Parts: sequence; C-alpha cells; structure tokens
Amino acid sequence: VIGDFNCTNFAINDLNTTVPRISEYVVDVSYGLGTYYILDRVYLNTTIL
Amino acid sequence: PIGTNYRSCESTTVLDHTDWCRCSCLPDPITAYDPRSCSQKKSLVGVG
Ligand SMILES: *[C@@H]1O[C@H](CO)[C@@H](O[C@@H]2O[C@H](CO)[C@@H](O)[C@H](O)[C@H]2NC(C)=O)[C@H](O)[C@H]1NC(C)=O
Ligand SMILES: *[C@@H]1O[C@H](CO)[C@@H](O[C@@H]2O[C@H](CO)[C@@H](O)[C@H](O)[C@H]2NC(C)=O)[C@H](O)[C@H]1NC(C)=O
Ligand SMILES: *[C@@H]1O[C@H](CO)[C@@H](O)[C@H](O)[C@H]1NC(C)=O
Ligand SMILES: *[C@@H]1O[C@H](CO)[C@@H](O)[C@H](O)[C@H]1NC(C)=O
Ligand SMILES: *[C@@H]1O[C@H](CO)[C@@H](O)[C@H](O)[C@H]1NC(C)=O
Repeated sequence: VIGDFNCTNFAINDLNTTVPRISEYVVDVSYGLGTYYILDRVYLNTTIL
Repeated sequence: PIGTNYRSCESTTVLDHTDWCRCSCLPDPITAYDPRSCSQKKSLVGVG
C-alpha cells in the first residue's frame, strides 16, 4: 500500500497482472538524454566536464 | 497499520516454560543487546 487511508474497497483484487515483468529499456545519454542546463549559465560550441 | 510488519518476536522453551517469549530492540533501542536485529537504526542527522 502507499498511504493507510481506506479511501475505497470498490473493485480491489490481488491478481498478478504483470506476469510479463515491468518493461525495461537502456539509458543512452549520447544525445543529451538525462542531462540538464547548468544554473543561469550558457556554454557555447564547447565540451564541459 | 496496513503494509507494516509487526514487532519481530520469538517463542522458545526456556527455564522449563514452553513459550517464554522474547522480542527485538530489548531492553530498549538505545541499549539493545544486538542493534542488528532491532528495526530502529541509530543514525546521525544529515546536513539540512
Ligand atoms: C474500507 O472501507 C469500506 C467502506 O468505505 C468498508 O466496506 C464496508 O464494510 C462493512 C463491514 O461491515 C459493510 O457493512 C459495508 O457494506 C462495506 N461497504 C461500504 C460501501 O460501506 C471496508 O470494510 C473497509 N476495510 C477494508 C479492509 O476494506
Ligand atoms: C565551433 O567550434 C569549432 C571548433 O573550434 C569550429 O570549427 C572550426 O572552424 C574553422 C572555420 O571557421 C575550420 O577551419 C576548422 O577546421 C574547424 N574545426 C573543426 C574541428 O571543425 C566552428 O567554426 C565553431 N562554430 C561556431 C559557429 O562558432
Ligand atoms: C508476478 O509474476 C511474475 C512472473 O512469474 C513474477 O516474477 C513476480 O514475482 C510475480 N509477483 C508477485 C508479487 O508474486
Ligand atoms: C558491546 O556491544 C555488543 C552488542 O550489544 C555486546 O555483545 C558486547 O558484549 C558489548 N561489549 C562491551 C565491552 O560492552
Ligand atoms: C529496511 O529497508 C532496506 C532497504 O531500503 C532493507 O535492506 C532492510 O533489510 C529493511 N529492514 C527492515 C527491518 O525491513
């Protein structure tokens, strides 16, 4: 359970609907995915560690 | 509460009594005989 407040008991069951497991995909940051802009700063035409 | 585990306890034969019950975190979590089995873990406060 998430919280503990019994908001409803309407249509609740224990079925394992995810027999095919939670899907998985591989993280690839080569095109900027997973990165963010640094504060108030602009960097132009350059590589930064 | 729902989704929580009850206080870990064990019943065992001791001093010729069949069900002498013992539980975790005794005497208390600060002076526990083995902090490893106690669910309350001593922690220093993090910055902020
Ligand atoms: C969670 O709350 C619901 C109500 O919102 C409870 O369902 C009721 O349970 C009683 C038990 O005597 C019944 O008389 C009612 O007919 C039920 N339905 C409603 C709409 O009240 C439910 O028991 C609670 N607990 C759990 C674990 O679901
Ligand atoms: C972005 O930076 C690159 C690398 O400093 C610049 O590429 C050079 O551009 C000159 C012509 O202006 C060429 O003679 C070099 O051979 C280029 N080098 C490489 C590695 O490509 C590029 O001009 C810059 N672009 C802007 C708009 O500033
Ligand atoms: C649901 O089914 C999958 C596939 O058999 C299994 O890996 C998973 O452990 C099951 N979930 C539960 C909570 O039993
Ligand atoms: C230190 O703490 C452990 C765990 O409670 C205990 O087994 C041990 O006897 C203690 N040793 C001393 C010197 O107090
Ligand atoms: C508490 O949760 C951690 C994972 O975050 C797990 O390693 C540990 O065994 C848990 N302890 C208890 C008492 O549930």
